[PDB]
Amino acid sequence: STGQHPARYPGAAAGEPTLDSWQEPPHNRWAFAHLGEMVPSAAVSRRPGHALARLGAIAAQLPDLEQRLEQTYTDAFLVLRGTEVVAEYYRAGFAPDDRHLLMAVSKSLCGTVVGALVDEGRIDPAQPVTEYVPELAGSVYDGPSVLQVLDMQISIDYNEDYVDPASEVQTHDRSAGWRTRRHGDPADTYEFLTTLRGDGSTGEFQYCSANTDVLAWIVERVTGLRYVEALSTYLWAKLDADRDATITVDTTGFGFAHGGVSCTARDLARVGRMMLDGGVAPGGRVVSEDWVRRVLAGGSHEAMTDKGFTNTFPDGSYTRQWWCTGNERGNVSGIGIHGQNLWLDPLTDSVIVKLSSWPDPDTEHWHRLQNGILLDVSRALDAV
Amino acid sequence: STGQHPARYPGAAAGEPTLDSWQEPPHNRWAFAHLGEMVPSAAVSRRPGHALARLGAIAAQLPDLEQRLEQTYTDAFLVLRGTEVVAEYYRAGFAPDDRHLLMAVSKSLCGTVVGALVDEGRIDPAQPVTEYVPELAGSVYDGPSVLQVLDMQISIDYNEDYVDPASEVQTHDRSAGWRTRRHGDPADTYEFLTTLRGDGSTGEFQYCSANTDVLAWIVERVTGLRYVEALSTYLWAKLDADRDATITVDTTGFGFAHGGVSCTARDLARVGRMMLDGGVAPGGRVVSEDWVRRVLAGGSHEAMTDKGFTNTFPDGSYTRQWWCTGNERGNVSGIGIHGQNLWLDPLTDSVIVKLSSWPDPDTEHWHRLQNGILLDVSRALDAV
Ligand SMILES: NCCCCCC(=O)NCCCCCC(=O)O
Ligand SMILES: NCCCCCC(=O)NCCCCCC(=O)O
Repeated sequence: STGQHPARYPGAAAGEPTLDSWQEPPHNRWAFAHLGEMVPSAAVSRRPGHALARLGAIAAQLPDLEQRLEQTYTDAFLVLRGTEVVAEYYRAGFAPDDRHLLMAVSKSLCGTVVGALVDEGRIDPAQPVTEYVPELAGSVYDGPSVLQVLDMQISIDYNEDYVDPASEVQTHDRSAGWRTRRHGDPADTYEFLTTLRGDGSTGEFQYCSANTDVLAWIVERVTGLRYVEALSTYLWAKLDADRDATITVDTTGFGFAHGGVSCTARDLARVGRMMLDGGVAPGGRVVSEDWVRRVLAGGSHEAMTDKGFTNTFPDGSYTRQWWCTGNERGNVSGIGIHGQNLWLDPLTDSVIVKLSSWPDPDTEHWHRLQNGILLDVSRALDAV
Repeated sequence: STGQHPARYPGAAAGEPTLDSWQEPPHNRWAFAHLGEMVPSAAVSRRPGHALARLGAIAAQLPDLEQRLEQTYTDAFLVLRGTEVVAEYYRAGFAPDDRHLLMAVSKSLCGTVVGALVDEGRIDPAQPVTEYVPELAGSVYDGPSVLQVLDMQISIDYNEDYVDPASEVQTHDRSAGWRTRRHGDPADTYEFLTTLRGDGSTGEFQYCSANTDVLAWIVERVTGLRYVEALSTYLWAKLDADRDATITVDTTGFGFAHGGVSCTARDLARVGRMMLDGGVAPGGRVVSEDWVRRVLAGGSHEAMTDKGFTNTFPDGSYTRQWWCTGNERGNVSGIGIHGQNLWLDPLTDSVIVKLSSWPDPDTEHWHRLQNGILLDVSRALDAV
């Protein structure tokens, strides 16, 4: 068993409603107001064709920028310098206020929610995961600290290969509803997480999407809130965002914390703005000054043995669900597959959002092109 | 085979993407911007507990109105007199701008889209269904006219019982994704519709949710648009609505035309306002003056043999996806199970929206209470 989880609505039994019960009372009062949480749904537009390019301020220094964005399958691109939007691009068919899947940029949002609860003293990163989720006893998460989950420094038998049909990634997807279930698959994300094992070693970076969903589970046990609601209460509702974000949910209503958030480019930039403002957003403080400082400082370099990342960023590292380049600019970024970045450039007090749809999830080729763009744009923002 | 359907996105193969392919190219460019269409998803609120009652203008004549609304499981209630909102109620936990499932009030919206295409001369109600959907040859829809579909005057072997697990209603739900699929179930709504049979007789009213989805299929074949888009282009985008509506979609992306729309109470009222304005909305004419006049006029009374409806409304009838009371006020209404009404009161130039969640889909008890409220409120709007 996976223990207590936040009810889908006040008074709801465990796991209720399901696809087969949502039309029945008492579930239907909630379900009729939230049907998209149960059944795939399309927007019927209240508004009655070509790319929008407003690169302007940086166009002079990067003349071929629009072409470079096209070549990296860019859907939305936005540069926020200070509080000002100084450059924007949206592909044909994607409106400025359309939402876009963040993939693992979602992880950086989850880490922020954890940080908020650390600031409140409700989570101690030094404590073992099992202090908050006892039901993870007997799994690979039995022993490691919350900080080791945050920093992805737990050795886990989990093949994070996004194209291999046999990988734990796909089983993770099937358990959560991103792919069609197979017979024998775990019923939900919580159950899947408890099946994970490892050799017990810690301290070396291993990127594993399961870690973030464990963080979200901790958030739920500490707050009593559905992760969906915690993500709003501790982060999204303080941003003065233009639109709600969305997050996919599994059959229990658990948000897909490691990859399932969608939002507008402009609103995602507000998360970066909060980070460069020492953790404060328009609606109040989100995380502590110290938390932000530790993110910008980076993780242990020696833990970072991912040759892929360090080939580009030799002094790079990872901490608290952020990638840290360790480059001369101190760039830090949320990253999601197929070309999602929430990229911070503290030197120029700027945030770069790039949301894309590369044909491939993760190759050296696409990252070389993408990082070239983000670095060039960052440098174009320097005083001259 | 069910023939040509509108692609989910430009250039998409038939049936693409599926839950298992949406992360792959070329699907992922579309899917990353529309993930809610593929995977159940929750809103993450951008906004940081008790019922809102603003009945006022009619409160004096109906002192116990709020209690009566509570007793009928009212979630949202709104009265539009002319262009003015003169009364509103929202239960605790439901915000004024929250969306609510319409159930079969959705049918009246679909009929409106059909009406728009009739006004354009792209649909002739006198023509057989098979003029537009040849693939329905061999089914119960082989022979009947489009108007007979619109008026629900086709005898069909289809048990429209919402609680019986053996009914065609539930098979319809399973085919479309409202309930969990069983082995052997049709793959999508189109396939399900082609399995329907009847004795061949027409002319008598038989309420059948399949009829509306056949209408939506016709809309798609005539326009080349996904029903989701047609519902926007021909109706929703002309309303000057506050919010998008939503509609659930099946695995091909086909909107659940007969019951799956959700919208705000205020925006639903704009549909009623359009009907009482002779078919014109802020964004342009939606349907012809003649179409609206025929809706208000009613269908054939002799076709209406539903003892349930006629017990309350002896001179009642049904036409073009609207229920016509035939009462002394000429009231007409969209109706959906569990207490949804888009109720028109032409005498007072008023629209009443009531969106509810009765524990039961359809009983004499709930309809007696609900109709009592709608009639009392209508009469309270009369000059005195
Ligand atoms: N389970 C569905 C996919 C989950 C999202 C995975 C994701 O977005 N991963 C990002 C990996 C970034 C790697 C960056 C690098 O190595 O340089
Ligand atoms: N397939 C899922 C449910 C489809 C919605 C059915 C629905 O809303 N039906 C309305 C029936 C109204 C009957 C009114 C009366 O008889 O007075």
